Amino acid sequence: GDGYLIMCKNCDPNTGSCDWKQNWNTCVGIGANVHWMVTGGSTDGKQGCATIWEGSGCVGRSTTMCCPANTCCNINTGFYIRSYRRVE
Repeated sequence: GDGYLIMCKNCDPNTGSCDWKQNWNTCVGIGANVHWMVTGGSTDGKQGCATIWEGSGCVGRSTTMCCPANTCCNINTGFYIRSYRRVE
């Protein structure tokens, strides 16, 4: 339960240290075993989506990647990923 827009090292916040920084409308840099956006029931129905960047500090190439609410979503792209900023 509880809304959130965190991401994780595994598919499971129970057994993986997910980062609980704010992510909504911020240029957050990521890496190091982090490859799962595991998104909560924030607005249960309303997916969480992000623009996700190649660069550290949201420069470089990007994807815009969406996933539904209460869904564990493995980030693998056609590039390395480092930053993101949400979009919904």
